Amino acid sequence: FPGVAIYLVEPRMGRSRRAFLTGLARSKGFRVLDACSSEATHVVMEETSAEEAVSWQERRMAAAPPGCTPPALLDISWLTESLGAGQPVPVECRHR
Amino acid sequence: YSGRDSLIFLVDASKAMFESQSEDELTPFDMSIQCIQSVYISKIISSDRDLLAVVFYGTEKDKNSVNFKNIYVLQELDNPGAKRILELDQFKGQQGQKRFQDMMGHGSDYSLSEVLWVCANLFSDVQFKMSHKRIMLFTNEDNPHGNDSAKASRARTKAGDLRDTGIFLDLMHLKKPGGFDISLFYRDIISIAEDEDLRVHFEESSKLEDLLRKVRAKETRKRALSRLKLKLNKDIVISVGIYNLVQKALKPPPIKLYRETNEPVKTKTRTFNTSTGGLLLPSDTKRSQIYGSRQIILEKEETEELKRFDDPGLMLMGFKPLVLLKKHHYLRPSLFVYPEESLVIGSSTLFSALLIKCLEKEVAALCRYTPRRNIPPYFVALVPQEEELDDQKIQVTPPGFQLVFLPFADDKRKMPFTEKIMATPEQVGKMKAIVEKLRFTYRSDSFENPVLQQHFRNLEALALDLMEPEQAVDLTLPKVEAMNKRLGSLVDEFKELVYPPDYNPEG
Amino acid sequence: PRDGKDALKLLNYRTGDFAMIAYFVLKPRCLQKGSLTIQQVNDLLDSIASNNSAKRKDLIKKSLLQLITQSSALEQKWLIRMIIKDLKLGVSQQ
Amino acid sequence: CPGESLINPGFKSKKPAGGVDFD
DNA sequence: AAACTATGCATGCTCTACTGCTTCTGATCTAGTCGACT
DNA sequence: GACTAGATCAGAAGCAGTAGAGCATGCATAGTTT
Repeated sequence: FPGVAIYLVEPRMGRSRRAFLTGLARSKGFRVLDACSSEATHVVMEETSAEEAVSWQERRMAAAPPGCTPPALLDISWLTESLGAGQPVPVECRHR
Repeated sequence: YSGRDSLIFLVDASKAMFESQSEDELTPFDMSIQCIQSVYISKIISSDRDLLAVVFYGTEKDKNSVNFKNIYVLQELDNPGAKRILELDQFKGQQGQKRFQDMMGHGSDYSLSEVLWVCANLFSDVQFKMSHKRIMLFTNEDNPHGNDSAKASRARTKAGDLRDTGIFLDLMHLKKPGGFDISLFYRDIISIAEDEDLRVHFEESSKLEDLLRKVRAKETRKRALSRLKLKLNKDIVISVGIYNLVQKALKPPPIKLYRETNEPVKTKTRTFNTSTGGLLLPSDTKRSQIYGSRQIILEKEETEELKRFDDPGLMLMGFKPLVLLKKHHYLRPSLFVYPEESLVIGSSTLFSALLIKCLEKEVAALCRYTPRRNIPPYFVALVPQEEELDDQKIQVTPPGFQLVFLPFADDKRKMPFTEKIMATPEQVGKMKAIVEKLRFTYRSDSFENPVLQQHFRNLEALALDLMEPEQAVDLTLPKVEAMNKRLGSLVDEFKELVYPPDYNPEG
Repeated sequence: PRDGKDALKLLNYRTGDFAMIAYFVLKPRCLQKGSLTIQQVNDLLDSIASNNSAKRKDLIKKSLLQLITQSSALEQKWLIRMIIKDLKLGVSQQ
Repeated sequence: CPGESLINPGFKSKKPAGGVDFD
């Protein structure tokens, strides 16, 4: 599934957890970008509130090209469910 | 006794305190500094939550809230630490004396009323509850105010007011060229004037020896582990408290620090699924145990509920002769059971009657013990314990019950069968002679833990940056030389009488 | 002391004026020669008034402590009378 | 109250440990 | 007959949790002073 | 009324002690392979 891009925020979940999640996603076929890039389409946070998420989105936009599609804020539940099912899961309001 | 103990070290800064009678002798100021340092170290090791202060009087500079003259509060009431010890260390030697003179000065006048006022102000600032208020006066001037009588009257009035407030005053009189005389002025200021403390002393006070004796063992205030109910039957209940008169001493728990900046870190444990990566709280997971080539799954709640037998407390079962109790059946350190009248009124009378009758009939109360909820019951014996006092009437054995645990059938282990060989009377006599030669009196506080003492010494050396750690003498090591000298030839005769010519015990 | 004789005398003054009781209490507990000039006393009273109008009591306590420690018994009595604004001398304003 | 510990009020002073001293 | 490995025991150190006692702190309340009004 | 300041109660934090599990280390004991 090269169509979709998944990025995990390092500075809020820890190095070991991020490495384990990336390894599991890679073994499951998902492609995870090690470094932040414009091609990212899904962003997953961990133990975070709405205010911190929106501030992170603003910071990311502050150094992003115009006329693009910023990723969608998602919770770790979405990633865990997608890994468990083995295929991408539809996004709902709770994940957003 | 609830609260904290606060102590203030008043040190005179007069000229007479900086003069040494003999070349190879310690000046009074250095002795006072050493005593303060020793007390600081002892407090750090034993009671780190106590408050200490250091104040000087008779100096040229001043530092106090009220802005009096010739009173420099070097350290206010605060918990002891290595920083204060290091700060005091810069006055220990002669160069330290010069540094102290330069920083503050010496040879100025003073008034004891102002000193006591500053001490009272320092005491009032503390916000924590203070069980004890104490001041110590390190001085060698029995007549601080001989020229003026109004100053003496003001000092007397201030000392009386402080005594009424509840502040203890102690005088650690030091050596004087002429001789200290308490009767002159300090009979009234001092809180308690002992009958023996009326003659002219030609040497420093004996309390300095006690102060210089470092105590490196933790002190714990009285506390009750549990306050349970003794149930003679379903409807007769009394309230008792349990205490641990003996408790193992352990090193303070280590703390995890960061290498770069010595900043404490926080450790977190988590459990995650391997195939999904999600985080599981300690309720999603179950418990398992493989018995009979099969898997048995129990929930956490059921596993905890497996241990529910009866409500916490002690339930009476009967009375057993003390002879049936066995010394070698030790299973766990014993506890102490005392009355507790707060919960139930009338417990003390029944407890006293039971203790008296158990002592009279030499019986022990067999009971079923459940310390906390969801803990399997145990079988214990309450042995009466009478009140025993020493020569000076200081209590050495309190009155109450001794709770001793009794082993179950699973706590005993079978022993290999060994044939019995009996020694002849001559061998037993020689061994009796050896034992008599190696006789000594035993006390419960005649030994110290080498590991804890060495740990404390190393910690102090590291904190104070001392040149080398102080080595602690181990009293638990056998005295081989003394034993060999005392035994004499008895060992050779015993070995000849018990061992064949070619035995080689070592091999 | 809260329950001491001096505290009971000061508090229970039959609300022999309070100034005399304070003078008697402080006579054996204060110095014999002060060092505060009129200007310093006026400045301290001005500070006390300004702080009272500003709703601050810590600095009022500090100023009162300074006055107490830098004054004799007679000076303290006269200062108390001035604060109470009941200075009686036998001669009227006229 | 003789024997009270000066350093720690409310606790009885403890004599230094003497180890073993043969009679 | 000798060497390697499975099995077990005894002990010290550490994370983790839980229960109970004591002390500190935030929150709920009456006396003194100035001021408003009538 | 309003403010400020005293004094009273109840909940939370610290600490002590216990229990369970795991790890590491060391040692001993017995079974299997060559």
